[PDB]
Amino acid sequence: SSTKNGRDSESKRLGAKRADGQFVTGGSILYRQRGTKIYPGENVGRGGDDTLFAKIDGVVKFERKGRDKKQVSVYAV
RNA sequence: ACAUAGCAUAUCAGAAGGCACACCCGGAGAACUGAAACAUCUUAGUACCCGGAGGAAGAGAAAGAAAAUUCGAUUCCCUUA
RNA sequence: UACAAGUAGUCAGAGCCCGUUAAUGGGUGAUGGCGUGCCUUUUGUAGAAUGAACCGGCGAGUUACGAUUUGAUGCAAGGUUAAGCAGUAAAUGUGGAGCCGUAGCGAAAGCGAGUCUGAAUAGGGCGUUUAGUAUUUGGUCGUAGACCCGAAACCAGGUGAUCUACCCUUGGUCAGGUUGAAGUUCAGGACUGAAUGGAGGACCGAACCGACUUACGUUGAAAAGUGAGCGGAUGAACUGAGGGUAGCGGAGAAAUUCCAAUCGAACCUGGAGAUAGCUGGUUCUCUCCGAAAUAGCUUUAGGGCUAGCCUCAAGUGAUGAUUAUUGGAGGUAGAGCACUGUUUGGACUUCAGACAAACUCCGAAUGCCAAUUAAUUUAACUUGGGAGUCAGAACAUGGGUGAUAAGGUCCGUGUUCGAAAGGGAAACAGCCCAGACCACCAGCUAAGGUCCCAAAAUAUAUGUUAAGUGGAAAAGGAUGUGGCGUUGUGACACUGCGCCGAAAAUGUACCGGGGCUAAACAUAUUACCGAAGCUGUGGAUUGUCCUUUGGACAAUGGUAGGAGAGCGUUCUAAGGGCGUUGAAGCAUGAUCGUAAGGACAUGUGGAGCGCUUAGAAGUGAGAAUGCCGGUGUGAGUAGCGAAAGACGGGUGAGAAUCCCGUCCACCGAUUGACUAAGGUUUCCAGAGGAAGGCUCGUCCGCUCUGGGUUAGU
RNA sequence: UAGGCCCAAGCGACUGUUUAUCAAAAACACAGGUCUCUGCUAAACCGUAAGGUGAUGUAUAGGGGCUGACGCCUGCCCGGUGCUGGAAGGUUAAGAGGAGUGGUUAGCUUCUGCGAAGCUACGAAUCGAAGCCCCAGUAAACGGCGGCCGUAACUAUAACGGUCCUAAGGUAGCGAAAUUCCUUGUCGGGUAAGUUCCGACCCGCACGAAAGGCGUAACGAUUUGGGCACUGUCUCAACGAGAGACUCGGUGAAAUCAUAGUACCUGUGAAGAUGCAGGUUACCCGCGACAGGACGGAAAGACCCCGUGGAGCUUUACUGUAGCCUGAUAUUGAAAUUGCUUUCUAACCCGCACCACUUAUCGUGGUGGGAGACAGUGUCAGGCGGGCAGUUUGACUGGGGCGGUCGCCUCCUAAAAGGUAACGGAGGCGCUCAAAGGUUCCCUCAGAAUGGUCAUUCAUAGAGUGUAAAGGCAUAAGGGAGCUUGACUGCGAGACCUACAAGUCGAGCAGGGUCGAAAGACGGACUUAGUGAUCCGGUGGUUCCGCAUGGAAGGGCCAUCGCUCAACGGAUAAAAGCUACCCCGGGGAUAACAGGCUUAUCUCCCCCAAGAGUUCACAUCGACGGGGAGGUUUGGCACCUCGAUGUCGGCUCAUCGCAUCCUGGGGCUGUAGUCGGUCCCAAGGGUUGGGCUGUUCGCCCAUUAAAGCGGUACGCGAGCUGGGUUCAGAACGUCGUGAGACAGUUCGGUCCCUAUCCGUCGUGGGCGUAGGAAAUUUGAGAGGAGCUGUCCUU
RNA sequence: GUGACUAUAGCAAGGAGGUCACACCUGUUCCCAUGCCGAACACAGAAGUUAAGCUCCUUAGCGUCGAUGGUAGUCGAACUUACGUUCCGCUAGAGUAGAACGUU
Ligand SMILES: O=C(NC[C@H]1CN(c2ccc(N3CCOCC3)c(F)c2)C(=O)O1)C(Cl)Cl
Repeated sequence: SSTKNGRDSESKRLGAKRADGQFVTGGSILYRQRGTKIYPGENVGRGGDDTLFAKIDGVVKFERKGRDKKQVSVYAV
């Protein structure tokens, strides 16, 4: 009567890692993701795996890109 | 054949057995155990057992130790650790 | 104290009797309220889970050496000795070999306040902290049995065949009867018949040896028997004596059967205190704090290790929390069909309508992350020493699974129990209220209630219900009844409360009981009762602020566990004391302390003990189916071991039982006579009656005191 | 005092033997049969050896394996595997051999290179037996003996055919059997009644020829069925005798025991209360008796599970071993002929003869004979070797076994941050690319409508993206083309994740470059799977070390390689099973019974009413659907009990519910009467005796007014039995290589207790009831009884 | 021309605009190019033409934004098995914006 289910993956902690309006140091991770759910703004860059990191230590502010898309910019403190 | 096995007399405080469930030196020599199982390994060359001593026993007089400008049998104690 | 329902106490309390360490006295206790022992183990025990009959004594984290951290002390870029020698088994002197430290980095060569990687201080890792060290107090860990008790087992060296298995050597026993093979002998004619013969793991059947059935016994007469029957009973029989085979072995007509009441591998001593991730137990008091039942890995799943949650010390120092505000990320509930599927009815792609955990054109409530924002509060982190936890439960709620079963099972969030007493739910860990420092015969409230049991309203205003509905349950039925609205005295939609549907087993038995027509319901007013909550008073310990070192405020449930302060016992040193005009101890007492406990007085006792301050421990017992001793209960109970005794006469302190006599009874292939093994004086006579004899005893196989065994065969 | 007999059947031929103490048998032995080894220092066995037994025997003898008198027989196959035999080959050890490399250094003389002899670290080709591969044989060696269809001179059936497979397809006999699940097979016999028995048939799940087949006179403390006789076994009990019991005198235990002033009921509770709640009942003390409760007492559950617990047994589990065979070599000599061969004598050997020690089957010596460099013995090597030994034989798990799974990736569950479980719902991975990477430029899809791959309009977007799924992408991350190797070297501020080890991202910096005119981009692929600690071994470099010194051997560092170590944090280089012969430590953390919750299943009741019932839905019946009750069955959960809660069915005794079988009272009928059907009230009483089966249920027989259904631990084992059920023996079929297991089936098999409390049944005493008595009573309350037939009359 | 901007910008319909700017338009002579095609790409250029593009103005047919009010849904609380209070407040749908704001 045995079944052929019962196996999942490992959950990979995947989501926003800094809050809008927080002071970040210049290499912190800002958002992890599969494919661009949010885009790299100004002073921010995406690497392989598309994770968003801040190049320079400033403030992080989530913004809008058109009607649908979004973006993560890092102003200067 | 010579002879040598035997055989029979004689001498000998020769030997024998015990004993301290202590010590020591050889012969032979487990297992439970630890390895969180188990076999190499460990317990352990331990327990028991057998033989020989002796008041001690064994070791002992460099075919050694070392690497300085050397020491000079063995045993044992502290360290090296 | 003989009308009463009892974890045997506790609070209140008359009545009766006494009279102390003399102080809100002691003993008893009609009666009323409350109240289901203690440990252990558990999610959870009154538990019908464990364990303890009771009393007394004994009985469980210790020591040696190392490491680590903490307190104290001594010195300080230094600290310090080890063996040895001297010394009273002592300090102590001496003994600088050795160790730690002031310098680190690298695998290393080797550099050095730097170094390694590197082509490159480029960057980066590790250093430049600039005080260590020695001894000792405590915590903890390591190696030794290492908190105590407890295996089944394994190995080595011996002791066992007097039982039982098999064999060997030499002996013995089997009442009686029945049948009638071969063989032979005769008469015949190879074979027949009659005599004879006495064969047989033959037949019947005692001893003998077994053990089929069945009853009895099962704290037995007996650790395998007795009664009645039953089988072999000249043989593969039974049996005595002397011998032999021995445990990694031996014997087996073979059953895992026997090897000294024990055998899938004997018994004894040693390794040995084997090991036990398992059960059980683990001894004095108080004060403060106070969990977990989770993640990960695991030859792992009732174990362990790191992390999460607790505790103590030091430090940093606002970094903690709830709220307000703003910003944000994210796709749930909801909803919708634009995507992917599913789908109804038409029209002929399209109108209208539906479904979705793995659909989304959309999209909350909450929760989450922030600011360096404000407001109330006072935690938070780090580095250290120490742990415990890894079996969780119910309740509400969001889901999976199951069957929109389960006091089911698995996860998110919360609460309580765990570890939490008090009030309500009748009783009832988890439900509602509420967190016990202690005393009080004071007050206010909380859930919940106010007819009586049972504290407080037979309150108040307005209505509903007649079923005892209240005070267990549906589909469906139906001129029950009230409200309200729409309708042509009839008909309707919504509704309030009721009826039927409605059957279970010891006893009413689905309000806790009486009882209730209001003491049930719906809405609103008051009053009051009601807890260990809060308040008032007094008290006790911790704290922090100094109004005035005074007060003032705050805290004080607790299991695993962490920390502190103490009591008591034996001994030791020093000091100072008591004591034959009475020590220790024991008995009684109405005494002082917050507890462990400390005094005092009187009896008993007869010769040693306190007290202060330190030191050292075989330092505290209610639990181990703990060990040893005593003593209960069961209880005047079961039993008193196969069977015929009676009377007379004695002896006697005492006679169912001892002696003598008469009668009677039982055995008689034996209950008689004799001997081997074995026992080893039990044999006889005089005396005895403490213990033994399953009762008694004047008796004896018992006790005391003297005697008894004679060999050339 | 002293045989019951007869008719049949299964097993075993017979007498015998067996589990001391739960099994006496169908088990063992057996006389007989057959296979096999053994030439005598026999084989086999004991002991390390000497030495023995075998046997003071010798192939008509000795050991071992199977079967089991007697009679008739004993069929077939040699794949595989065991055994005997053969030696062509293939393969294989020590030992022989020593081409040949490396180390060192005299010397060379370059300057890291050459290299004598030695000493030394390793070696190659060749020679090296037995074994294994290979070739045959063997079946009273181990074992094993098929399917699927069609078809008349046998109605349906299949003598006969077609096909595939192999070692070979089960012969003679027997057959629902100690073997048959279905199944109490079908038939006949026996009985009034036959799950047993007998006789047959044959769909032989799953008979069958020496683990023998079939049959058999005699024998059996064997198993089974049936008669005659006989009976207290029984209907259905009665009385008498003795012992215990009871009362008296004497003596006088024991297990047990937290303290007890110890009631019932309905509840509640760790879900089965003397002790809690609420009610109901009970004056204080005994004595005799019974056995419902104290989850009564003994025995730290023999069942079940768990110990990384033991023990015994098995095997083609792992690693070993006593032994046995085979080679080189030492003891170990000569001759011939070519290391294989053959001859000789002195080594060695003689359980050979004689002689002497010696008025000894020991031994020693001497002499002959035989054997002879072999044997035996020592060291070394190979092989066989459950004969024996030490051990391993996973976990999760709605108990365990069987089934499945175990590591990584993507979804949903997942409750809009992240994380989040189940043996919840779906899938994938253990790679692939030298261009499917980088860069630079250009380009835009899928499908329809149109016409006959092509052309155009329409076409956010439905394609493609290597590969799952999700998230993204028309900045293109999709397509095409040029150029190249960044699929770089040393690193890395900071961050996410995180128990640890790991994992992921990363600006920027230096060395070197590729593309581009340049800014710039580039440390693989649109993102996320495609992987495995350490230890050890190998290889390439190197700066390090190299035990007096110089080299080297060997190490270290850097770079790579070797793990379905897939049980994927990997226990070792190396590992399966049974126990019903079992053993210890634990658990109600976890099963079997009973209890508890649930009600899927079960029993019953109802709603709607399409219909059937001559028309008529509702006398009776009730499709498709719907809603309940109960707590008897089959289950689910796993809450109490594993320091013990004893099973099914009968016997004794009952008691309760009502969902009524009979008797009592009614309604409606498709009720003429008798007789019925279906509802309704009713629990007072009653509710049979046999056959078969362990049986309950179930069928049958003969009656009756009727032959009720349920609860009470499927009531009751301190009241009884012990037939079945799961103890140890033995056997059948089947499975297993095996030890052994059941789907099974069959024959045999120790049932302990002296009653303390409550409870019940009897029977006394103390006090009470306002003086002490005797007698007669009322009766609150409680208990008993309560059934029915058939005849005649109307 | 070139940036910002959440389609309120778009899709659509009409109608109007010529070389002074924007194209279409003329050809391969080279620069460069088509897996064929001076189609595109790009080079030399004036003619002929707004027809088309483009831009400017008008239309609310689709597209998009979208209030209010109520409802669903819940945070929390209190009786209890799903109603009652208080706050937050949707989707859908009707009223509406709307034929683009805007730098250098
Ligand atoms: O001691 C013993 N049991 C102690 C406990 C357990 N139990 C008990 C009762 C009945 C059974 N059944 C019924 C059906 O399943 C098999 C047999 C059972 F398995 C155990 C009981 O009542 O008490 C036995 Cl060994 Cl005598």
